[PDB]
This record gives sequence, structure tokens and C-alpha cells, in this order.
Amino acid sequence: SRVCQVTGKRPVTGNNRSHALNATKRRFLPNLHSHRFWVESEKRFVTLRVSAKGMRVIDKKGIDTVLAELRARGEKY
Amino acid sequence: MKRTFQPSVLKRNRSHGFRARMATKNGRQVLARRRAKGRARLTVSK
Amino acid sequence: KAKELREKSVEELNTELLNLLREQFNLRMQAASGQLQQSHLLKQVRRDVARVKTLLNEKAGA
Amino acid sequence: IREERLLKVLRAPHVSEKASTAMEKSNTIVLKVAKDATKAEIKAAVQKLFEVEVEVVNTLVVKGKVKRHGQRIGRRSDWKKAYVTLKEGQNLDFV
Amino acid sequence: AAKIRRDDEVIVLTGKDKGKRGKVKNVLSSGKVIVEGINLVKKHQKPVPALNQPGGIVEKEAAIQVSNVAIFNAATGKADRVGFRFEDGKKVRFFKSNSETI
RNA sequence: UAAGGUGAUAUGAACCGUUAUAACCGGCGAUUUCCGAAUGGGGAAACCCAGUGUGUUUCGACACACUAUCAUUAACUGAAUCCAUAGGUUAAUGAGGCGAACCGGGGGAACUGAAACAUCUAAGUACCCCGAGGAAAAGAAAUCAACCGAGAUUCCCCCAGUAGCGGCGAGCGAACGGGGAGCAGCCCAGAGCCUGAAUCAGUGUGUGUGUUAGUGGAAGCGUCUGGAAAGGCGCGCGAUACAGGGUGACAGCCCCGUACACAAAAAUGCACAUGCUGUGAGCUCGAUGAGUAGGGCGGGACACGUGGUAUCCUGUCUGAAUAUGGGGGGACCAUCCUCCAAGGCUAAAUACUCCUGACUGACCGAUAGUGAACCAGUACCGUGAGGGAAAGGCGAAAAG
RNA sequence: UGCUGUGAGGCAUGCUGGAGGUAUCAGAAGUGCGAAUGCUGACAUAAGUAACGAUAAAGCGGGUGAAAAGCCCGCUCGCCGGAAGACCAAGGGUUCCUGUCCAACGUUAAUCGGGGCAGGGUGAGUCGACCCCUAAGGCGAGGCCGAAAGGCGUAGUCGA
Ligand SMILES: [Mg+2]
Ligand SMILES: [Mg+2]
Ligand SMILES: [Mg+2]
Ligand SMILES: [Mg+2]
Ligand SMILES: [Mg+2]
Ligand SMILES: [Mg+2]
Ligand SMILES: [Mg+2]
Ligand SMILES: [Mg+2]
Ligand SMILES: [Mg+2]
Ligand SMILES: [Mg+2]
Ligand SMILES: [Mg+2]
Ligand SMILES: [Mg+2]
Ligand SMILES: [Mg+2]
Ligand SMILES: [Mg+2]
Ligand SMILES: [Mg+2]
Ligand SMILES: [Mg+2]
Ligand SMILES: [Mg+2]
Ligand SMILES: [Mg+2]
Ligand SMILES: [Mg+2]
Ligand SMILES: [Mg+2]
Ligand SMILES: [Mg+2]
Ligand SMILES: [Mg+2]
Ligand SMILES: [Mg+2]
Ligand SMILES: [Mg+2]
Ligand SMILES: [Mg+2]
Ligand SMILES: [Mg+2]
Ligand SMILES: [Mg+2]
Ligand SMILES: [Mg+2]
Ligand SMILES: [Mg+2]
Ligand SMILES: [Mg+2]
Ligand SMILES: [Mg+2]
Ligand SMILES: [Mg+2]
Ligand SMILES: [Mg+2]
Ligand SMILES: [Mg+2]
Ligand SMILES: [Mg+2]
Ligand SMILES: [Mg+2]
Ligand SMILES: [Mg+2]
Ligand SMILES: [Mg+2]
Ligand SMILES: [Mg+2]
Ligand SMILES: [Mg+2]
Ligand SMILES: [Mg+2]
Ligand SMILES: [Mg+2]
Ligand SMILES: [Mg+2]
Ligand SMILES: [Mg+2]
Ligand SMILES: [Mg+2]
Ligand SMILES: [Mg+2]
Ligand SMILES: [Mg+2]
Ligand SMILES: [Mg+2]
Ligand SMILES: [Mg+2]
Ligand SMILES: [Mg+2]
Ligand SMILES: [Mg+2]
Ligand SMILES: [Mg+2]
Ligand SMILES: [Mg+2]
Ligand SMILES: [Mg+2]
Ligand SMILES: [Mg+2]
Ligand SMILES: [Mg+2]
Ligand SMILES: [Mg+2]
Ligand SMILES: [Mg+2]
Ligand SMILES: [Mg+2]
Ligand SMILES: [Mg+2]
Ligand SMILES: [Mg+2]
Ligand SMILES: [Mg+2]
Ligand SMILES: [Mg+2]
Ligand SMILES: [Mg+2]
Ligand SMILES: [Mg+2]
Ligand SMILES: [Mg+2]
Ligand SMILES: [Mg+2]
Ligand SMILES: [Mg+2]
Ligand SMILES: [Mg+2]
Ligand SMILES: [Mg+2]
Ligand SMILES: [Mg+2]
Ligand SMILES: [Mg+2]
Ligand SMILES: [Mg+2]
Ligand SMILES: [Mg+2]
Ligand SMILES: [Mg+2]
Repeated sequence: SRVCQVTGKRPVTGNNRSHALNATKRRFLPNLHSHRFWVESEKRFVTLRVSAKGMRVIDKKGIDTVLAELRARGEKY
Repeated sequence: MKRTFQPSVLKRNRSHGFRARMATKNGRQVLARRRAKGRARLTVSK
Repeated sequence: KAKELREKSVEELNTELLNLLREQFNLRMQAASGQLQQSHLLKQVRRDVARVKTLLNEKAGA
Repeated sequence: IREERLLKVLRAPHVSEKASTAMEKSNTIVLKVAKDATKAEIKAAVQKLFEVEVEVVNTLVVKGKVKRHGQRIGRRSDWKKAYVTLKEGQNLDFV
Repeated sequence: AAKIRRDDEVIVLTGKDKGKRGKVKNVLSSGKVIVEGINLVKKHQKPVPALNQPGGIVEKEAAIQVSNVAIFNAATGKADRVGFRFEDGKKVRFFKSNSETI
């Protein structure tokens, strides 16, 4: 599925309200990307599927922390 | 003339037989509904 | 019975079991030939069997 | 094989004209046996219990008839028939 | 806890036999009893050759409701009602009027 | 518990028993073929074919046990590639499926209404999907109020069809405040002191209490009518029992019962007691949840349809302050008041009945009442999903 | 059947029935039927009418029997014969064979039957299925994908 492995962002739903306000079902997808990150302590490249948001958060926290929360939540990376 | 039901056993059982139902979500819901109405036989079996 | 059988060893309970088996085979062989007057016997033996078996189990069980 | 199983195989003598015919002419007896028993076990069981020599055991399965009792539709149980060939050697009798 | 039993002498309260006395043969599950010389019916029997049973009208004894029969007190000569007490450790029956055991 | 029994249609045969190994009722046990999550492989369900390891046995084969996946932990193994990881094998622990309604989350209509119809409505309903418990959810203020104050949530009655929202149409619809049901508060984001010291969980034992079989349990006769009395007429008696049912018509006193008074070898529900092991009290000093708050853009939730629209949620792009601080007080600003977000647990009052027991009804009485008083989800109809009937009454007794 | 009320109605009573009914004043209503091409059951009507399923065809003697155009036996006649014959697969599931019965069933009678009731009947190393092997196609460990359910597919494992 399209799910951010970091922030847990998922597809959500909403509408097109047109100019005449005709409401129509739609979705908002997370913005997702398959990316290789450098883990120094493991000396290795982990590949996560993450949103832009996720990436930014990886910059802030460091990747060690993030992966610690991936083993904690118990989801495989 | 040639009518609509031309029977076959292997056909009958692959299409509606027990295992065929159990294969899927929907089928097990059929078998749920039947067990709930309390039929004598659920599926077509010999 | 069943106090009586309880005081016998496992071997003896296996010889009785084999004997009851013969007797029950014989009895239904009679009944099958329509020569059996008392049908009252079948039930007698058919149940005794169970008694024996139910002991064997608890002697192995504990 | 175990003997305990054996004594559980053979239900009953089958009585009929065909039966009598084979018993007289071809030296063969006819048995109702447990639905699950096999040619091995029937060979064993006759040879053991009647203590006579079996040549070969042929079998078939009889589907019970369908009956009506008071409008109700029942089904008579299945069962298994065994033609049991004895060698010309033994003579089994009715007293 | 069963009040009327086999072999009790009873007297009949109700029916064509009202006032008659007799001896109980047996009881049935439905609360019916069958009493000696009591409640004769004339029954027709189709002759049965297997049992060598001739035909004819057999007088037989037909079950009577156990509410209708009372346990006969021989002491008082009256119908009685029955009760239970514990004598020794055993459960026993007695007559209500003279409170004597049976 | 017992003098009767071996379920029914349903006789009989053959028997078992009568003072307690007949039967019957309950407690714990034993057995529990095959199919089915189905789990050794497969499969047209109730079948087909095995492997490994023990164990015999005259050595013909037989018996018995283990062998699913997936998650987690361990152990051993182990490429590309040196370490390493991936990977591979064994082992222990758990999960899978079913089920009525209620519950929280993920999706989510149209008919209809608007006397047409698109916003709106229907309605976050039907339905689908996931997850859970006997309840769940919610829950200890970055809450409201109004210069006086209240003090978590849930639920009921008001406030009020008001304030408002709305093609200002159709409609939708609060809150503040008040009366009640119920009431309970806690921990982590850390050190020191005194340490098993509150609580809570596990387990034994004791008594008490409920449940699962049971025991006793009042007092009535005569006479007419009649097939039969319980009915009429006469004289009685019981009542902490005149609930109700049955018996040849309509019985307090014939039978079962009913009020009342009792009982558990064993298993279980709740209580304190007490022992136990695991869980840590209290105090002092600290500390105080960041890609977060807010913002831009797009939607949604708030009664509140972007409106002058606060307030919450977030797909997207961003982005602070840290008690010399921040949030809210219906655009917004200043003053005044109040509150501390971005961490988590929590009983009760509330909703429901597949199911067990008891009691009741100005509910029905066989075309009614459940589709189903009867062997009914049966016959029968349909390839299938599914549809889906008809059918009660001899009599007191079969004396049929 | 008789009587009585302005009316829906009421009272009394002969037969039938064989155990429940209910004054009075109140109370609550699944409260009143001829229609709805109303719904269920029952019985009419046309009418003892149309019809009795291939225009291949019957006739006689005897038997059985309550009763024979139809059943069994015999004799002639006639029809099919690349089928109206014989053997399978499919599909059915006892219809097979014997005895016995004639209510219903059989478009008539039926003594007959594919009807009723009871019994018997299906014997495999070499014929099939199973089994070994795969086709299309299916399921599919890991894996890729997807709001959830799920979709696709690798090693496999099924599928004549
Ligand atoms: Mg819409
Ligand atoms: Mg042979
Ligand atoms: Mg064979
Ligand atoms: Mg059967
Ligand atoms: Mg298996
Ligand atoms: Mg296989
Ligand atoms: Mg399998
Ligand atoms: Mg290497
Ligand atoms: Mg579950
Ligand atoms: Mg449910
Ligand atoms: Mg929901
Ligand atoms: Mg939603
Ligand atoms: Mg619309
Ligand atoms: Mg409209
Ligand atoms: Mg929802
Ligand atoms: Mg909760
Ligand atoms: Mg203040
Ligand atoms: Mg209040
Ligand atoms: Mg009693
Ligand atoms: Mg009493
Ligand atoms: Mg009467
Ligand atoms: Mg304790
Ligand atoms: Mg910071
Ligand atoms: Mg924001
Ligand atoms: Mg933001
Ligand atoms: Mg701008
Ligand atoms: Mg916005
Ligand atoms: Mg507007
Ligand atoms: Mg405005
Ligand atoms: Mg805020
Ligand atoms: Mg503000
Ligand atoms: Mg303001
Ligand atoms: Mg804070
Ligand atoms: Mg907090
Ligand atoms: Mg009626
Ligand atoms: Mg009905
Ligand atoms: Mg009727
Ligand atoms: Mg069908
Ligand atoms: Mg009469
Ligand atoms: Mg009369
Ligand atoms: Mg009346
Ligand atoms: Mg009135
Ligand atoms: Mg009406
Ligand atoms: Mg009418
Ligand atoms: Mg009219
Ligand atoms: Mg018409
Ligand atoms: Mg009728
Ligand atoms: Mg007509
Ligand atoms: Mg006519
Ligand atoms: Mg005419
Ligand atoms: Mg004419
Ligand atoms: Mg015509
Ligand atoms: Mg004509
Ligand atoms: Mg014809
Ligand atoms: Mg003739
Ligand atoms: Mg003739
Ligand atoms: Mg003819
Ligand atoms: Mg001829
Ligand atoms: Mg030709
Ligand atoms: Mg075909
Ligand atoms: Mg076949
Ligand atoms: Mg038949
Ligand atoms: Mg024939
Ligand atoms: Mg015949
Ligand atoms: Mg006829
Ligand atoms: Mg005729
Ligand atoms: Mg005739
Ligand atoms: Mg026939
Ligand atoms: Mg072959
Ligand atoms: Mg393939
Ligand atoms: Mg998978
Ligand atoms: Mg696939
Ligand atoms: Mg294969
Ligand atoms: Mg196959
Ligand atoms: Mg083939």
C-alpha cells in the first residue's frame, strides 16, 4: 500500500468541490519515494519508502532514532 | 430442443462444490448465511 | 463387576479382553445365523468389553 | 496383523441361493464384513478364526436400497460382501 | 417419594369401581396403576396362530389414574392419605390419621 | 434418588432389579471414527497418496507417535564479499476459525424531499471491510465561565425547536447555564534517602455466601344428579400453603405441587480472613513531550454550506517561542481572566441478548401467533446466490 | 320457529351440541365487508363436451383369472433394420431379477408394468478410476502491488 514508513501517512479521502460546489469523491495520496539512506553504525544502505515529510523528519532526528522506532513499532526495514 | 441444463458432475462440483465456496471470502459468507438459515445441505455434494 | 476387574493386573486384563472378543464374535455369529434365543447376551458382553478397556487406560494413564 | 482387529472384521454369514451354489459347487463361502476391511485382513481373519485354508478373497460393495416407511424416505446402510475361496482340501459343514 | 407402590392394597375412590378394594399388579410411568379385579374392560382379540392365541372377547384390566385410588387402611377400614418420615435413617411411609408406619 | 426399569414413532422378544453396582438426576473423569480454521502432500468436503522416528513379531506386515503456515525469541548454521548481513535448519511460545445484537476505526451510496433540479436533503443511514471487550468508547483541562465563579468522562431531563446555519428554500440545529444518575483519580519523560513499607497481580487455606442433584411439606366425609363428581344439598377441617397444573364435569382438604423449613461427596461464582511469591510506598531535590504550535494551499469535522468565521483533524509546502514562556476566551487588536498542547493507563452510571432460569400480560389461538403448534428452513422450485409451503383435536380409558 | 324495537338489533324457545358463558355500569380496541383484474381454501360453469401423444396393423386358438381387445403360450399377419439392432462414455441411482399385490399411479381395463411390499443381485495383478506425467487454466511459500478486503506472479503444487 502507499504508506509512509516514517510518519505513517496514508491515503486519505476528500472531495472536489467545483466552482458550482458539486461535491465529488477523491483521494489525497501521500507523496512517496523509494530511497536509500546511509546508516553509518550498520555501515549499510537501508531503503525506505517515505514521504517528503518523512525525509525532512529523518534529517531532523537522525536515521538511528528513526530505525529504532521501526524496530520498536515492530515493522520491517 | 437443446434446453438450458446439460448436467455434468465435474462441472457442478468445481463451480458450486464445498471446496469451491471455501476458496474465497464470498463463498465462506454463503456458507455462513446457509448455516445461519439452517439448511439440510449447504452445497451440492453427491 | 468393575471392582473385580480392578484388582487384576494389566496382562490378565489383556487375556480377558481377548477372551471377551472371541465370545462377542461367537455370539453375533450365532445371532447372525438366527440360532440365538437370548439376545440379552450381546449387550452383556458388548458392555463388559468397554469396562475392561476403560480400566486399561487409567492403568496406563496414571 | 493384530488379532484384536481380526475378531472385529467378520459380521455374518450371507445366506442366499447364489451363496449356497458357490459353497457347494466351487467350494466358496460368502460373508458380510465390516465396510472397511480389505482382502488381506479377510484372508487373515478366516484363516485364523475358522482355521481353514483360504485361497483368495474377492469382494464387492452393496449399496443399501432406498425404502419408504410411512411416507418417510430412508436409506438402508451400505455394506461389503466377500466371496471367499477355500482350497478343495477343507470341507466346512452345517451341524 | 412414590406414595402408591406394588402390592399395596388399595381402595378405589372414583369411577364405576368406586368403593371396591384390590391389589396392585404394577405401576406405569404416566401415573397409572393396574389393580386386581378392578376396571375390567371387554377387549376383542383377533386370533393369532403364531402365539396359538384363540380369538374372542377377553376381559382384561385397564389402567386407572393413581389420583383415583387411595391406599387402604386395614386398621380403620377407611381410605387414607400417605406421608413420609425418617425412621432409623431410612425413608418410610405412614398413614396420616393414626400416624402408624406401614 | 430408588421399586421399578432396558429414549421415541412402538407393540413385543430377550432380560436386569426390589434396601442398594437395575434404572434415573447432577459433579468430576475416560472414550471422542471421518469431514471441517484443517494443519504431513493433494483434493470434486466427509476422500486420494505419503515421509520420518520408535515398538514388535513366526518376519507378513502391523501398531503407535511426530511432520501446516505465520509472528516473536533462542541456538546452530551461513553467499555474493574480509568482517558482516541476507539466507538456511532445528527448538520453545503464541496466532489463524466460528458466533446474535451492542462497540470503536477504514471506506460509503442512491432512491426520496426540495411539489422540476445541480448546492442542500436523504445520511455519515444502508451496505462493505478491519479490531475489540463483557461492555466498548470517552476521560483528569493548553476545559468553560464572566471580574462572581465552576472543576475529568459517560448517561437522563431541561434550556430549545431558542441562538444560529440554509439555493436564508426545503430543511438542519446548538451551547452557556440548571436539576439528576454515577463519582476516583493516576503514571513515564530522574537522582538521592528509607527500602520489600500503600496498591495490585499470582496462589493456598479458613469460614461465610451463591450455583450445579435434591428432602420434608397442612387438612374431608355424607347425600342427590350422572357414564363418571371435583357440580347441588348437609355437617366439618387446613391455611406464613385459596401461585398454578392434573385426575371420568367446575377440588384449599385426591395427586403434583405452592408458603414455609432444609441439604453437597465433588466441581465451580464472590467475599474477607491469612500465608506466600512477583508488583513497588513514602519523602527530598530536579525536570516538564519539535518537524510540534502557528502559517500558506486543498479537503474534512464542529448546528455553523467560506461567510466577517473563531475552534479541531491533515494530503501537500513550511515553521516558532521553551514559565523573562506558550494556548484559549467565535474575525482581529490591546487590556483583564483563566489554562499548560505536541506522552500514556483508569472502575462506576451507558448500549445490547445467540444463550440459561423464574415470573407476568385489557398479547394470538391453527388463514391468527414465528416461515415453522405436525420429523420445517422439511417437501418442492432454481445451475447458482436464493426462494419456500401445506399439514392440530376419536374417547375418560384403545375398551381401535 | 315465535315475539318485540324507528334502525343496527334484543328476548324466548323446539331440534343439534356436550362445556363453557356472562347481567349491570365503566375501560381498551387487530370492532362490523360485496366489490379492491383483492389474498387462501372449497365448489361450480362450459360438459359427460374437446381430447386419450405419430395413419407401423392387426387376426384367431388356448392359459391364468372375479372380470382378458391390451397379460402369458402358440399360430399367421404387419413395421424397423447405417436402426425402431448391439456395446460404451456421459447423466441417472436399484429403474436389474424373482415372488406377491391392484387402492393411488399407467391418459381405458389391467390378472400386466419402469407402480406398491418383501427378498435376491454388481466377485478383477492384466477392463476403468485411482496412481506416474504434463496442456490450457487454477491455486500459489517467499516476493511485487494495493485505503481494508484484496490483485498479480516466482520456486513450487494441482489440472485430462
Ligand atoms: Mg452527493
Ligand atoms: Mg481370482
Ligand atoms: Mg473389486
Ligand atoms: Mg441409515
Ligand atoms: Mg491433511
Ligand atoms: Mg500428491
Ligand atoms: Mg491441505
Ligand atoms: Mg566470505
Ligand atoms: Mg478473532
Ligand atoms: Mg456479530
Ligand atoms: Mg462504526
Ligand atoms: Mg468516514
Ligand atoms: Mg439526488
Ligand atoms: Mg424532488
Ligand atoms: Mg462508520
Ligand atoms: Mg475502556
Ligand atoms: Mg480566580
Ligand atoms: Mg450537572
Ligand atoms: Mg417432595
Ligand atoms: Mg401435600
Ligand atoms: Mg363432559
Ligand atoms: Mg489472598
Ligand atoms: Mg526544540
Ligand atoms: Mg497545523
Ligand atoms: Mg502544520
Ligand atoms: Mg498567497
Ligand atoms: Mg486551511
Ligand atoms: Mg451562503
Ligand atoms: Mg452572513
Ligand atoms: Mg491551538
Ligand atoms: Mg485567537
Ligand atoms: Mg471575544
Ligand atoms: Mg507540556
Ligand atoms: Mg498530559
Ligand atoms: Mg379451527
Ligand atoms: Mg401459520
Ligand atoms: Mg386448514
Ligand atoms: Mg436442487
Ligand atoms: Mg350428542
Ligand atoms: Mg345427548
Ligand atoms: Mg355472547
Ligand atoms: Mg361498553
Ligand atoms: Mg379489520
Ligand atoms: Mg366475504
Ligand atoms: Mg361499497
Ligand atoms: Mg378472472
Ligand atoms: Mg383443506
Ligand atoms: Mg374450472
Ligand atoms: Mg357438469
Ligand atoms: Mg357444446
Ligand atoms: Mg361434437
Ligand atoms: Mg385438441
Ligand atoms: Mg371425439
Ligand atoms: Mg397412444
Ligand atoms: Mg380368452
Ligand atoms: Mg385372447
Ligand atoms: Mg392394441
Ligand atoms: Mg404372442
Ligand atoms: Mg436406410
Ligand atoms: Mg456432456
Ligand atoms: Mg455411473
Ligand atoms: Mg423403487
Ligand atoms: Mg422387470
Ligand atoms: Mg414382478
Ligand atoms: Mg387405471
Ligand atoms: Mg377398457
Ligand atoms: Mg377393478
Ligand atoms: Mg417395481
Ligand atoms: Mg489399463
Ligand atoms: Mg502451470
Ligand atoms: Mg503471501
Ligand atoms: Mg495468483
Ligand atoms: Mg500433478
Ligand atoms: Mg483426478
Ligand atoms: Mg483420460
